[PDB]
Amino acid sequence: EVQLQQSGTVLARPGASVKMSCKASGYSFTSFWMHWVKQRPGQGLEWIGTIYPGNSDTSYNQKFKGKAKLTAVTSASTAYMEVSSLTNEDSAVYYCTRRSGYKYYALDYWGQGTSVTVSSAKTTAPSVYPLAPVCGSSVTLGCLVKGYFPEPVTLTWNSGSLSSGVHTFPAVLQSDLYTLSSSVTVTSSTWPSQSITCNVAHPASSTKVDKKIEPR
Amino acid sequence: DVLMTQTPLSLPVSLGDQASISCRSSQSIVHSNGNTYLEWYLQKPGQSPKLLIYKVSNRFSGVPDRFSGSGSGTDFTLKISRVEAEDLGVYYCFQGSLVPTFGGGTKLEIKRADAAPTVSIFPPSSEQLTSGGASVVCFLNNFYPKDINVKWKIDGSERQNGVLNSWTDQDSKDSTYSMSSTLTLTKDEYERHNSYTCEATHKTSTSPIVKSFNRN
DNA sequence: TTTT
Ligand code: NI
Repeated sequence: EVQLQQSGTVLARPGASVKMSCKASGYSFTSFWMHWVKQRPGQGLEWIGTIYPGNSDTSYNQKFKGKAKLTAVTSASTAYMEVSSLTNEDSAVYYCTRRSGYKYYALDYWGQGTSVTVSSAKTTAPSVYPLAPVCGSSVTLGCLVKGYFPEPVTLTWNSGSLSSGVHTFPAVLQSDLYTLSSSVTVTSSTWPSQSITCNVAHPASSTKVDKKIEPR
Repeated sequence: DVLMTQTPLSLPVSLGDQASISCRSSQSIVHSNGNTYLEWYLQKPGQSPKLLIYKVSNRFSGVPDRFSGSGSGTDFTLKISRVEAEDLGVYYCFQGSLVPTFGGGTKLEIKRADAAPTVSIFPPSSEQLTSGGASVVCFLNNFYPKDINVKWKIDGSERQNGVLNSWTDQDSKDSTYSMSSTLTLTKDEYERHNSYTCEATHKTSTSPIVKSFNRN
């Protein structure tokens, strides 16, 4: 049973360096080429380079030469990759994957990936603002979670009682800070008759806010 | 250098239908030893890429016989005889020799009937205005196809600066898409104007779908 | 045979 255990999520600052690991198990680590793949958020897969643990031979994508550095501690059966001069374009999920020898001659085993986030922003708690209809047997309500860092936040409606008709839109970076929104659609005999509350939790700032949606 | 072109970029099909994705190298990728090292990978969201086909037409162990690959020299193809729900994700062709290079990927999604968006506009919250901010939010829910354009108008004049959009992935139940468009201004700027308009242009409508409000 |  071949496994490639990668290191955890990393939060880094611009210009810094990040050294990530990939522990290989279940096979002769030295006998196979270890490949590294990059995937910027929402983009495709890019090949960075490879290393042959046995003799430490490395090959790089011209683009990542003098940017990424592949090494290995054959003793620890672990491969490492260090990305220096970190910029916003270095934020991505990086995978390590083994290239099989006989039979398949392909990348048969992959790691789970290491998400790296390069930002100079400091932990900032979110501003949760209730979105009520303008002053139709259905009413659409919303909740705006603006200006936080880092991901993630968890947004629920009525503590999770309201699961149907909800659309939580993925967060977006608006100048180093994230913004997220969510909409819930209920019948007109539910609101404002009954109470509808938006719950937001931002772990990194130990924040837990509840926002009741009140009519205008 | 070898360029790998994948077509189509997006591929909507009903479950049960056949699927065929194409991959083209800018030049022959045949190795000197005579073997073509072309592979196909499937990446389900939030998951690592998994090996499907190796050496142009060979199926990796455990891959369903629905999957078959072919092609020669410059043009390669992955055919799926009957699309299952478990086949949805992004497909990448990979060139495993010389300089390993991935293709841009083809996203396999579900085809459904057209659906016009339900637009909802929301004025800035009192809590947000109290802090000198003014975010006008517009939700465009449950539409299909995913192609849509949103134009913001202030007092009739179009506004491009300050807009932030976000799209959800294809709805897991009804296969529709939703998006959020937020227009951020300052309380001052917001108060210097009266009418706010969010209009959408979608194929399910000859005229634009509009939602406006007068802050007075 | 792959990592030329
Ligand atoms: Ni070229």
